This record gives sequence, structure tokens and C-alpha cells, in this order.
Amino acid sequence: LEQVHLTEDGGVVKTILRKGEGGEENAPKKGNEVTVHYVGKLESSGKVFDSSRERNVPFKFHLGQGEVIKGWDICVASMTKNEKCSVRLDSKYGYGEEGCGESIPGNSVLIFEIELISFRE
Amino acid sequence: LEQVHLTEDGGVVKTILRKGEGGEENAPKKGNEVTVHYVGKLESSGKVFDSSRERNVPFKFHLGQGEVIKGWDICVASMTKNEKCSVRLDSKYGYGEEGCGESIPGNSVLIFEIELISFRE
Amino acid sequence: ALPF
Repeated sequence: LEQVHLTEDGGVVKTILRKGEGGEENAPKKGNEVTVHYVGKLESSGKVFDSSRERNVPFKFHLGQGEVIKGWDICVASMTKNEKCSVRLDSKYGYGEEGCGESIPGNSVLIFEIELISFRE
Repeated sequence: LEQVHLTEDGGVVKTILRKGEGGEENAPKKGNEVTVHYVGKLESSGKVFDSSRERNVPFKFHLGQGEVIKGWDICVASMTKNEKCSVRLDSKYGYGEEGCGESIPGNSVLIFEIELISFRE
Repeated sequence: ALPF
């Protein structure tokens, strides 16, 4: 499968597992509310740290508005409706040098499987 | 203004600045999508680390589902529609011993001003 | 792990 480098630094690399729908109407625009399912794990250990699939509650955010880690804003902006991907985030696009809480060490690479379910204005 | 302790350890303490609307129809329930505006700062330094008012985008999450820090799930569950509060969170209800990212050190007390705008099932 |  093709690996799409969404930044020139190789810090956000998206592999498409399931192609979504084409057509301009099926790609989200900045500001749109996106609804996703996701599973995030540490690249090093493969340990899952957070998953919307756990609670079975699709997660919603406003695209490009800094509501989520940068790598998600970048990754989801590249997706189309029904697309499923695996994205590799360098720590720069995740939780950085400090990490976050108990489960994410400083300088961690993260891997997220992200499905774009739907979006609206 | 009266301070309401929402936990018994004094780790989540809400002060209502603007009373919301009365009646049960104006109080959110577990699972509901709530829409809020917020501004968060560190108590120690007073520095703001995040704000939905900055981009002028009301922030949405699913109540009581762990999409946000524990202190928010506790605080917002106590609010009614149109209520504005300030809430003081001990690190136990925020980002704990490790903190999160560049702006939030380990063991940081957080202060948020939170406005509950609306909610739905 | 939000917001931060």
C-alpha cells in the first residue's frame, strides 16, 4: 500500500486501508464537524492508550480548529467519507517532548487507526 | 459567591458566575453531547494554556464518557443550560503527576471558566 | 486527555 507523507518532515504518514468515497462533496472542509472512530497505540510497544471504539461512542471534533493533536487535524483533512487509515505520528504532531499522563511517554511515536464516518458543516 | 465542592477531597470546586436555567430539561445527562466554551489556565502561573474562545469555536464532547479530563466530566454534569462557572481542579482531576504536553507540568492545579451553552441526546 |  501507498504511504502518503502529509508533511515534508515525514512526521505524519498516512496509509490508506480502505479507500473512501470520491467527489468534492465527500471530503471535509476546514471548520466542519467530523465524526470518527479511532484506536491509538504507542508505536514502540503497540499498547492501546485511547480508543473511541472502546466505549463505542464515535468521537466528534471541529476540523482544523486545534481541538485535537495536530497530527489528527492534518490526517483527517486528507481523508474522504468512509476512508479508513493508519497514520504514524512523530511526537511533534502528538504529545511532544513531554508526552501526556500515565500512558504516553515523552517523545513517543503514535499510531492511530482512524475511520472518517461522516462530517457536516 | 458560594463555592460548591463537587468531590469530597476538595479537588473539584465550582463557583457559579452566571446562574443557568432551572428545570430538569435544562440539566445534561450521561452520554449527552454538551456544547461549551472554556478557558483553562494554570493556577500557579496564571498562564492560559487553551481556550475555545480564541478560535471562536464552541467545543463539543460526550458527557461522562472520558473524552475529556475527569474534572470536566464532574463539573459539567453539575451545570445547567446557560450556566457560567469557574472551577478549580486539583491535578488528580486534571493531568495528574505527569502533566500533559508543553503547557501543563506534573501536579498542576487547573482553573477553568466553563460556559454550558446547550446539550442534546 | 483533553484539553491541553
